[PDB]
Amino acid sequence: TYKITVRVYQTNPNAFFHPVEKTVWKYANGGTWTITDDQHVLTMGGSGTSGTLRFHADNGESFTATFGVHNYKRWCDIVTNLAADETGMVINQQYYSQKNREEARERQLSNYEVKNAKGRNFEIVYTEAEGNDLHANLIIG
Amino acid sequence: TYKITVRVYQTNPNAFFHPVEKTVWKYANGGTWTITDDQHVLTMGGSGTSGTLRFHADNGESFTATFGVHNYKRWCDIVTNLAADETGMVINQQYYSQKNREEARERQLSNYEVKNAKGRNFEIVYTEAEGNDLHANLIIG
Repeated sequence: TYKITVRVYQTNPNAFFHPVEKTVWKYANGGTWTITDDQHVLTMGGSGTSGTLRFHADNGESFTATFGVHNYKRWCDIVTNLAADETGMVINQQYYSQKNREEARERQLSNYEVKNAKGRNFEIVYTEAEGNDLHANLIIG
Repeated sequence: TYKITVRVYQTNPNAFFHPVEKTVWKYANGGTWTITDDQHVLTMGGSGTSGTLRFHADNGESFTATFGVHNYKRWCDIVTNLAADETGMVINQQYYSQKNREEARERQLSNYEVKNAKGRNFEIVYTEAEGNDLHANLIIG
């Protein structure tokens, strides 16, 4: 199995985000999201699956942060500017069907950042980026 | 908008279930799961969508509990005996594609129960069963 432990850092008091959805894709015997010590922990049955956290702020901003393992290496991606019909489960499945999302997954990124239309930055960085016990920060700007 | 507030009752010390996935279907402008006072609260943009909670016990048992609104009336359904590739996001989408699941949604039930293969009962009962502020108990046997 693979585990990814996520710590969320909110750095900007002009908004407050909280998780509103946590999904697990069906490959590699699936997996589970849990919480330990305020950390989001994704356990997966093997390489080749992922899980998505969707976050929402009361000002309307939202994004997905997806974490997984592709070909035995971690990957991540962030999607911002979500439409109301782009729920977390929609986004999570797209990584295994929609070519641009497949390509983002297959890049096996251990670090990625992107801005939304309002100019807020979002970053995922794996601080332990090797092996089966992976650790990442999700940093909201 | 519609809100469904879920209280989980565990009655049998031979197992301990905990939530491992929470999904929101894409219709009706989607929605959000949050937690308040240990209750799982699903807010939806309108009638016509739903969300799924998946629970797992360390003895291997697992199930989904899905809650939604169909033509302004609440509905619910439970699926047990989950295979590893039947994650919550898989099950949630089936209510809009797979005949037996669609029919369960269309029943617009205020209460539903089913047993798994090991004989454990699972029940949903809406204790506030009309209008836009809905409340349900999920009772695990």
